[PDB]
Amino acid sequence: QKGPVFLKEPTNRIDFSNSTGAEIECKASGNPMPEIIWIRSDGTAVGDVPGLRQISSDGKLVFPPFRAEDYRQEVHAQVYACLARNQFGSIISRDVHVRAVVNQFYEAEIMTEYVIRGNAAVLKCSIPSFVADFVRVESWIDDEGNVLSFSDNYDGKYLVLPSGELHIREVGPEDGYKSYQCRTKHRLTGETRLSATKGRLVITEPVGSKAPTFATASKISSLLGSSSSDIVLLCQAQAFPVPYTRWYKFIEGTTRKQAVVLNDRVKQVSGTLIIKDAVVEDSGKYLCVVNNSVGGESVETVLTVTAPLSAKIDPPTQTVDFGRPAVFTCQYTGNPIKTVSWMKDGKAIGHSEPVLRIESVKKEDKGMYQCFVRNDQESAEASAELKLG
Amino acid sequence: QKGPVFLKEPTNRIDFSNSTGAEIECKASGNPMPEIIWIRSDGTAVGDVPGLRQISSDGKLVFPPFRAEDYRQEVHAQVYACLARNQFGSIISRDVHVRAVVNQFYEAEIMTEYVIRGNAAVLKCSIPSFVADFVRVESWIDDEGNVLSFSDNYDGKYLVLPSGELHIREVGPEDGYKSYQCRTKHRLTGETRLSATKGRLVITEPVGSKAPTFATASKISSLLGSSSSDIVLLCQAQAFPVPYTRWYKFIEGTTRKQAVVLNDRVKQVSGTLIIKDAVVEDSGKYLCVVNNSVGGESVETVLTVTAPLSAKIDPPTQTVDFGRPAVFTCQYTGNPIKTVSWMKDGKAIGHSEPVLRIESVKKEDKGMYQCFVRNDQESAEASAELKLG
Ligand SMILES: *[C@@H]1O[C@H](CO)[C@@H](O[C@@H]2O[C@H](CO)[C@@H](O)[C@H](O)[C@H]2NC(C)=O)[C@H](O)[C@H]1NC(C)=O
Ligand SMILES: *[C@@H]1O[C@H](CO)[C@@H](O)[C@H](O)[C@H]1NC(C)=O
Ligand SMILES: *[C@@H]1O[C@H](CO)[C@@H](O)[C@H](O)[C@H]1NC(C)=O
Ligand SMILES: [Cl-]
Repeated sequence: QKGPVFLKEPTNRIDFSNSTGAEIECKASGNPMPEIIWIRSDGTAVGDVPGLRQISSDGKLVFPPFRAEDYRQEVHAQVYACLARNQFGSIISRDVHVRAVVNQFYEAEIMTEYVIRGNAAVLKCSIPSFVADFVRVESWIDDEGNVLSFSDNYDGKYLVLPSGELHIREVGPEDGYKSYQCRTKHRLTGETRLSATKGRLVITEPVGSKAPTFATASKISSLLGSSSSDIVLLCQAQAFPVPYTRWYKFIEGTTRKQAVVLNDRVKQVSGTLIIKDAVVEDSGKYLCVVNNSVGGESVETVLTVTAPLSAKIDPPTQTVDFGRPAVFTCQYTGNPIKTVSWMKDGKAIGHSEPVLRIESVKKEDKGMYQCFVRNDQESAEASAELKLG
Repeated sequence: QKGPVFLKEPTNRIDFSNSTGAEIECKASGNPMPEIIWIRSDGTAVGDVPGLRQISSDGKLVFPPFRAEDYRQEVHAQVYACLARNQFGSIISRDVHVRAVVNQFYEAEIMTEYVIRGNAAVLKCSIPSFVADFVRVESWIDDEGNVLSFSDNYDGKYLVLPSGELHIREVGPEDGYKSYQCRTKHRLTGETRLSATKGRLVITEPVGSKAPTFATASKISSLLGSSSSDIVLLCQAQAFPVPYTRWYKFIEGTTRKQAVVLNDRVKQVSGTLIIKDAVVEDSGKYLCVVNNSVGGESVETVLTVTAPLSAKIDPPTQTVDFGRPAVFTCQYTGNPIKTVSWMKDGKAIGHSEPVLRIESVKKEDKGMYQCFVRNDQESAEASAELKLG
């Protein structure tokens, strides 16, 4: 009656501690009921590995908890996929990146910040890059035990920025007597840690006027953020007299720009711009302009706001006579889209355009067709069926 | 007999400690000998300020040492210039940016670096931005008292990069037992200090293979350098297995690129590119490509190489009969060049062109002529004389 279609596909990322294990499942419907087969990205069948990988009676793929000694790259750091098939044909799921994570040595560090009186301070909880996908800032704590937490109230002396930095407005001599530690949390184990080093501010009292200067000399950077997150664009400059900061956004591919419009969603916290509930349209090149009496400096930031990938094929099914063409159009959403690719019954077609054309249909052209859209973080698939007239 | 010409102008920038003070001189030849006045940016006359600004004995401008309480912007943060004149005419020198810098306390710090075994490590002496113009790396020293200095020998385990970072090739577990400090020099006070924190490397041994990853997620940066310096382009990537690194330069205004040609001048140290004895032509957009068996990653760096401004006029002196044409050619070198302007006996002309033509000389056109070339940071002048026949 109908070829297979996925109901439930496992997600793109399956991250887990060796102490927890994981399970992934795949569901597909069709008539007859499709068979469910676990494969690797290269199409090869996956079987059990005693103690480490198990295909269950109901077709789940299970990774039991395991000793670090028993870690195996080809099991625990591996792209899998689910294959569903019946007599009409086969479809393969989006990529499933299985990543088991063992404990690692890490120590967070807080560089000392020198900050001119009246200017904003930004303390950073430096987390080693090789644990940073899992270990993130949970909160900050001052030397008295006051806890500073993520908050939607941006109008206070203190703000833990969504990106984890501690922002301190309008620093005064009293702010240099306080010290701060950052509490980090491992999202796979739940383990929290408080940085051993006490983060310090030194508050300077310059006598000469100082034109604005940024923390670093580079005048351009790129930033990636995801849709529906609160994206932080820093602008770490200082000056005496205290500077004013204004943000602009360039019209794509031009030398002209518009002042950013601050409102309930797009906020400025001293020099820092926070784009709340981000959407793909917030993408673009931003300009932070900092001026005082003595001069001005400007820095650019290229923001890319990503969105979850998805795809569909127009039409879901078509019945085409012999000798006549079959055409499939991959309709996709999300951002970025790096590649589009096509499959027929679980095997690649050498086509990377969004419209797949089969010029003259034959008997062996029938079956299941798929387009896959991919970027660095994500993949999505759509399936369609070709019947014979 | 002849109009004034500068034998000696002071440098575009005159930075000094309040403890040191400073003195600047102008010398000019001429017959009769030219008098030498000091003027302010706006061409106005500069007079003595007791204990802060004096014309001392032989006519140079003197800023004695002073206490922070005595600081005054009108004296200590000011563009000056030299005005030399006699019977035949007047010339004005290049801008002299005088900046007195009242001493401040500072410390440098070194972040601890996590490095995959076999990869290159780069330790950074982090100098606060408010003193970065005056404080740079002098040397590094380890826990055993071994000292590492700048060297033209790029081939050892260790290299202090020209930009001050400590580079360590091919790190192994042994390298994790050492700790490092940087010694910095303040060029205004002459002071040297050891860093407030020690740097160390944590050598990691990944459980599986790891595609190349960079120190930060930013895909682009900018870098400013000066002609004749050794310019360092970092490419701080790690991978497992240890990756290989290739450098390219984009063809200006295109998507296309060419591999960097390594020779006696342009060198590669592991992943790091060093362009020695830089020239303006080295400017452009560079691409660092990092690969290993599991993947590849790339990052862009926009380099600008400046060149010092200078100017000369052709001819230095010319005697012209009445009603005949007088021509001056302003030859100049440097990068960038934002403005070209002309001056006559210390007064601006409405001429923006490098060639000044006078096609029917009067009595009044006699005197001294100057062309000025400027950018946002720098200026240069040249003088010529017009005598009548
Ligand atoms: C230059 O200015 C600094 C102040 O910014 C002076 O240095 C301070 O001198 C006091 C003594 O009055 C010491 O207690 C401080 O430790 C010094 N501070 C620093 C940062 O060095 C210095 O005396 C001034 N120079 C002159 C000639 O007055
Ligand atoms: C502010 O700084 C910019 C440089 O980023 C400069 O172009 C502009 O002139 C400055 N504003 C004023 C009023 O000087
Ligand atoms: C190196 O990685 C880049 C991506 O940064 C990729 O374009 C290129 O194909 C890779 N080179 C090789 C030889 O694999
Ligand atoms: Cl296996």
